[PDB]
Amino acid sequence: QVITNSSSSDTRWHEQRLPIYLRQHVQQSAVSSALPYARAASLE
Amino acid sequence: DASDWLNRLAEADRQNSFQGTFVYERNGSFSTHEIWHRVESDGAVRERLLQLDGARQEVVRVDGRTQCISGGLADQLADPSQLASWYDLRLVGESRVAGRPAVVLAVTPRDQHRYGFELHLDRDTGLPLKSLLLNEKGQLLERFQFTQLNTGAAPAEDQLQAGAECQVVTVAWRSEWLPPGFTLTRSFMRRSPVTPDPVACLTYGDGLARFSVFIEPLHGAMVGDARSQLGPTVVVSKRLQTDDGGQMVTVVGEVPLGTAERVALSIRPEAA
Repeated sequence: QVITNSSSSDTRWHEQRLPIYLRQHVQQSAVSSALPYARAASLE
Repeated sequence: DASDWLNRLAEADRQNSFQGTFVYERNGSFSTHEIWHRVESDGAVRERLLQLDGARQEVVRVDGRTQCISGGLADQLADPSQLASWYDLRLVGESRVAGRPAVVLAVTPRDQHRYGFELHLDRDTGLPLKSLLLNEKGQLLERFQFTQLNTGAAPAEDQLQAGAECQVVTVAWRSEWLPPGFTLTRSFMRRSPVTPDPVACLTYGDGLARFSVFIEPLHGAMVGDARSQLGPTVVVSKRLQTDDGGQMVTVVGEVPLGTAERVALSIRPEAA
């Protein structure tokens, strides 16, 4: 979902990192209360 | 009074056993879940959550403690008293949700740096029936809503037992700017998903919204901005000029784009 941006060098760099950091934020927020769980479950 | 309803909300989860089904929706995802919530005689909360559509994602909690959790929710796992300072809390009327009478609370930001909520609270118990996350223009970013809530009678013990997919289970950086009411929740180190490099993590919250900051070394590389959005969750990455090769600062959370950007551009190394 990486926007983007405009540089194939920069897209490849960010695409290997941003999805993982996104997942970490949402998953950790769910374990720290049904709404946070639901956001985590919406991933993938 | 909205303050009183939010205090009742804060305690409703320890004073009520219940079972129910709810939906969660954002741009790009719609899903149904079931919850079983038992308050034991000592006041401990035992809770099971199960996704009803698609994969059987599951978590079981005993008070704060995750007893088991399915793998797809765990692969990246490493108090409303002050809320009125940053949000205006307003009782705006009455509603009906899942066939039950509710009160409507508007939780409106007192600045541009966070999102507001429309909260529908069950009249009989104070439990949340509906939570709508709204942006600055009043547009819907996410919907959390019960379709049935069965209160009073406690879930039977068999309903609290999960299935097989439920698996039994100082950073030298700071922000120079935060929106009012946000405070550091936690800081820790992880490793880059790609390289050997350590990545610093800082997490922040105001009691309602959370965001996380990731700081990753660039080793002199020319890598530019990035941004992304997943429903209410924004992602912004901005390069930070440093004397150690530059860093990429990524901010992820349920805050407006401009807040994540301003945080990302405000991250600084700690000085001796």
